[PDB]
Parts: sequence; structure tokens; C-alpha cells
Amino acid sequence: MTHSFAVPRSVEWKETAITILNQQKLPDETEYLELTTKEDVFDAIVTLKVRGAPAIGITAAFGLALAAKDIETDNVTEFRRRLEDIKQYLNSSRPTAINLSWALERLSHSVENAISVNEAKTNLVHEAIQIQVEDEETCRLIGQNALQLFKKGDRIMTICNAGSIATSRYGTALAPFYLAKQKDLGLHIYACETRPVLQGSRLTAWELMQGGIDVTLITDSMAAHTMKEKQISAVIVGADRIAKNGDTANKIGTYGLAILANAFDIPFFVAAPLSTFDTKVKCGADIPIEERDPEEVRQISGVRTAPSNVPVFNPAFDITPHDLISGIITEKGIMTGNYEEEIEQLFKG
Amino acid sequence: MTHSFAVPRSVEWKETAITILNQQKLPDETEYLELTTKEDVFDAIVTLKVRGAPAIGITAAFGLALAAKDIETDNVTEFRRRLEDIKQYLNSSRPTAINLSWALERLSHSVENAISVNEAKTNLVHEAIQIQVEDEETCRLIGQNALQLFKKGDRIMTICNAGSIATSRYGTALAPFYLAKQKDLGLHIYACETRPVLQGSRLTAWELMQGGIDVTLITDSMAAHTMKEKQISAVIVGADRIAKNGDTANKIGTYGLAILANAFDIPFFVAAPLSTFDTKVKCGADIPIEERDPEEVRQISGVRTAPSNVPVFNPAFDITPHDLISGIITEKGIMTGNYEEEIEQLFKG
Ligand SMILES: CSC[C@@H](O)[C@@H](O)C(=O)COP(=O)(O)O
Ligand SMILES: CSC[C@@H](O)[C@H](O)C(=O)COP(=O)(O)O
Repeated sequence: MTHSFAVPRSVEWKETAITILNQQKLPDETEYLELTTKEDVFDAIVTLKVRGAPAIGITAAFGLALAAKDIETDNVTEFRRRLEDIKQYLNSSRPTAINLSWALERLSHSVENAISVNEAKTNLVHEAIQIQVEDEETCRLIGQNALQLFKKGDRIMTICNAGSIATSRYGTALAPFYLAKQKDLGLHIYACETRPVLQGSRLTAWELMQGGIDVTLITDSMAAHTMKEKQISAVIVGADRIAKNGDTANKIGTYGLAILANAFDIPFFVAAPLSTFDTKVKCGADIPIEERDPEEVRQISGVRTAPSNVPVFNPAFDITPHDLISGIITEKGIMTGNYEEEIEQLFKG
Repeated sequence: MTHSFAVPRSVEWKETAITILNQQKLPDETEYLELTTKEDVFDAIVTLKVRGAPAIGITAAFGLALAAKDIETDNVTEFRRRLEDIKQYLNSSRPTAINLSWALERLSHSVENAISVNEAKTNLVHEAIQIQVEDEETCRLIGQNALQLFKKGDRIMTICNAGSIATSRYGTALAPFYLAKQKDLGLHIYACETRPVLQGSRLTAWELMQGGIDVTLITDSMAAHTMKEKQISAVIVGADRIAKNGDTANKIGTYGLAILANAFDIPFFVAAPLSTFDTKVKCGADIPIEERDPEEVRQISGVRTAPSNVPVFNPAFDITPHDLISGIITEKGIMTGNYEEEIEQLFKG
């Protein structure tokens, strides 16, 4: 079962259905759903039955393609007109993760020159699938490129869950941990539980234990004391959107970790494929930050941890300025210097 | 009841019983338990049925005095000798907060000249009560001293629960919020839920609303995004033990809060009575950091939030270096630096 990370679990195309692992039922139960309509896909994304930027893009894509089937039309222009309506719909699920819009826009552009309806449908399916297989390679290369940053026995801190179920498989930020365990370098990782949704203790602690990876859980507030007491070597995280300048919007807490890392002068690393980059957003300040249902903070896995009417500020992401970032790892390699210049030279083709 | 903070709820002496608020049940329900044995006081402390440094001291003191009544002996020296076994037992309760040892030690000293066993016993009670009545007055001064630091309409962030039920009454870090409320000084409090025990979520958010204080709940990981997005103007926390150095031992998370505060150039304040200072240790490294059962982090109320056997690191406190401290508020007023020399002057009265 220590190989489960190398197999697709988050989302699978079934031609007539889209099967997704239900992440809200972990760590307790491992259940799979059958999404059949875009309402289902919209619901899975919005309520986090499926989460993690890359995997959300893939699902949204399979979602648009599955839904385009029942678009019984004569015209291709009309087909596009109808297709655009379903796209806007699934795109309004969650704001921050660029991958969502990026996937949808990719499938949209794949039928711009389409000549027939059937050719379009096929295009959508093929383009969706290609997106998934492509994500698999990048994750694989991201895992490789990043491990270069760690020496044997390093203690790495991380936040949220940027692993095998947040992507097609393998993962991004957690990917190098699966490889290091392959190359016997005794890496020790400290996973922040990631409140309020707890992606760290519920998914991260879950999948790494599954892979026979050494992982210790800690609350988020314990970061600082842990960097000191445990002398962690570095901090590696994924991302939901990287601005043209390096500003990375990621799970809420990341920004606090980056400022903490700098204080302890511990390198802070961000790993994410090109699909998560947004070259048209100038800086992090222009990145939409999603604020979710407040009961997220008032309750947990079922019952009360706060009075009912207490007002809460529930942002699901923050922004880490590129200057607190020691490096960003992508499928093409590791950037360090001037990110604006690096981001660009990176999108040569 | 807004004025509920101005009345003792944490611990109350009853000659043949000690009544406390069962803090485990908040905010769900408000329940008082009767403590009648040394084992009870010991249970309530270890299980956090009563918590917060001063309340722990006041409560421990009453237990010692209470258990001393069972001591059968005409020999005063045999009496004190026995008082010492009960004292060690009560003291090995929890290690980090000095108020426990301080109160227990203060009571032991009250009988060292005792000529009679009945005198000594009476002595212990009077001394216990006096510690309680004195904490109330110190809380008052501190709320009134820290209020000088805040202005109308400014946002303040705090952590854990250094208030009304963690002390005799009124509280410390939270004291000024109540005092500001009675004079209509518009203050917006931002409370960190404080994982894994959630004293901020279940206690602070509870007593502040119950006082008409404008409070907003956030997770511990939201602090960085909040200090910037809400333009936080300051941070005020309580304390479990301050070394002659000024190094403050407080609820896990304080340390990171102090460092996030320094980055954002936001003043950081520690509010705590003299009984919380420890001049016997020269710095934070000399302060015992209690590590609690890892279950507090893997689950809550029987609802697990992680794999049941994932390794955990559960420190309930961390150390904030005096350098990251803008000021320390005591019944004596405010200290802004050169702490050693300063608290040194402090204790010569
Ligand atoms: C492949 S994970 C990349 C990020 O999107 C992820 O780490 C994250 O920070 C938030 O994911 P979410 O969908 O918000 O739960
Ligand atoms: C008036 S309480 C101040 C402190 O003792 C501080 O708030 C704290 O950290 C609490 O410890 P706890 O573990 O809850 O007992």
C-alpha cells in the first residue's frame, strides 16, 4: 500500500462517469463517488469532495467534457455558445486556483476551430485526458527536481496537502518525499494540520503514513517552536496561483510559515507546475482570495468548538511575497533569482 | 451577562470544598464541580477542568490547605513534613506555570513558624484566600494599565485565554477589553482559536461575547494574513512564566505570534501579575515545557481528525525571547525593555 501514491485516486475518467475519491471522508473512510452531471462536479469542487488545484483543474475539465455530451445541437457555433454557459458555471465554483479556469479555457480553445459537433465533443474528451496525463509527468519531474534540495535526514516542514490525491498522482510538494524514501535518505517531515479544513492531518498525515514516509503531525501554531526545537532544514509547499512576479497564493497559513522561515533563515520552497502560473496577474495583491463558509472555523468534523454566533474571518488562502521565496520548483526546473524574468523565460513556448 | 467577568467563576473556596467551573465543557455548557480531595484538585488540573496560570495557583493553594485538614498530628514539625508530601504531589501536576509552585511554596512558608497544628492549618486557609483576593486586585490594575496602550477603534489580536476564568476574576490580557467595554472604547478583538485545546475558541470567544466585546474568531494559521489584511495594531497575551530575563513562556503559538508581530512591526505585549515571574531561572531555556498526550491533536471529543497512530509532537507552550517583546504589564505598570534590571528593581519591595 506504500505504492498507492503512484496510482490515480483523486479523479478518474470513466467515459460516462467521473470517479473521484471523497476527500471529506478521510482519514476515517476511503469512499469513491460517481459524478454524472456538472451540478455534481460543481458540488464536489465547492464542498471540497475533491480539492487541490491540479486535481480541481482535471475534474473541472472532465466535468466540462462529460457535460458537453448531452449538448444535443445542430450547429457548432451554437454548440460553443452552449459550451460556454457550462464553463462559466463550473468556473464560478472556486476563485483562487488558476488551474480551474486554465483547464476550462484549454478545453474551450480546443474546439475554437472545430467544424462539427461530434469533432468538438471528442476534442473536449481528448483534451481533458491529455491534461491529466500531462499533469502526471510534471508531478513526476517536480518530485525529481525538488529532491535535489534535500540532504539525507533533513527535517522538512509542510502545510496543506499537495500530494497524490491533490493531483493526478505522485503530487508536487510531497512528491520528493516519495522519491527520497525510494533513495533511502531518511527524510523527516512535519505536517501542519492545516485548520480549519485540516488538509494536513486528514490527508497529508494520511497519505505519507500510507507510503511509509516519516511524518510527524503538529498544529499550525506550533511551527515556530518546531523550527527551533526540531531544527527543521526547510519548508516546501504547493500553490494555487503564482503571480507573474512570484507572489504565491496558497493555503492560508503558508504566508505565516514563509515569514517564519525567513526569521529562522530556513529556505522556503514552492513547488507547482506551469498550469498553476498566472502570467496575466501582475502581483499577488490582484489574486482573488476565497473566503469560505464561517462554520468551518466554528465547528469541526461534526460538533462545536465555538459559540454559535461568533463572527469569524475565514480566508482559505493568503499571499506569500516572492521575496520570502527561496525557490519555486516546476517541471522545467528550479527558479531562484528574478522571478518576473524567470517566469517569462519559462513560457517560451 | 456582560458583568459575569466581574464575579469569580473559576474557583471558589467553601471551607469543606472547592468549587470550580468545569472548563472542559465550555462553551457548550457551564457546569461547576465540587473538589473535596487532593486527588480531585490534581485531576482538575491535569485534565484542564481549571486552567490558566493564576487560577491554577489559586486552585492548587486551596487544595493544599484543604488536604492539610486531614493531617492527624499534635506535632507541628510532623505536620509541616506531611504538608510537604501533599505539596510535591500537587506540584507534579503540571510543570510550566510557576504560579502553582509559587502558591504552594507561599503556603508552605506561611506555616514554617507555626507553633500549633491548628494555627498552621488556619494559616494555610487564610493564606490561600489572601492569594485569591490579591490576584483579583492585580487583575484590576493590569486591565487598567494595559488599557493605556489601546485607543478607540483599534484591532487587537490575542491567543489562548488569559481572562476572567483563568484568573480569580477580570483576567489579565482580556482585562482591558472588559474595562474598555465599560467605558465604551470601541475595541475589535481578534482571537486565535488556539489549537489543540482550543482555549481561544471555547473560552475566550465565549467570555468576550458574553461580555458584549466585539470579537472575531480566526484559526492560528490566519494570524499573518490577518495582521496585514485587518491592519492589526497590536498583540497582547498572558503568561505562564516569565524569567528574570523577560523571556516569556506562554501558550504554544505565542512565540510565532510574537515573531509575526515583529515582522509586521506590530507591538507585542505580555500581561501578567508578579506571581507569574520566576527570578530563579535566568532564561527561557530553563523553563519546563510540558508535552501533553498526543490524543489532543489526533482527535477531539472522540472524533479523530488524523490517522490514529500518526506520530505527534504536542508542546503546550513555547518561549518568546524578551527581544520580541514590546512591553510587559504588571500590577506595577508597564516595562518596555532592559527587563532583567527592570524586573530586578520590581521584586525589591
Ligand atoms: C496540489 S495542491 C496545491 C494547492 O492548491 C494546495 O496546496 C492548497 O494550498 C489548497 O488546496 P484546497 O483545494 O484549497 O484545499
Ligand atoms: C490568565 S492565563 C495566562 C496563561 O497562563 C496563558 O494564557 C496560557 O497559556 C494557558 O495555559 P493552559 O494550558 O491553558 O493552562
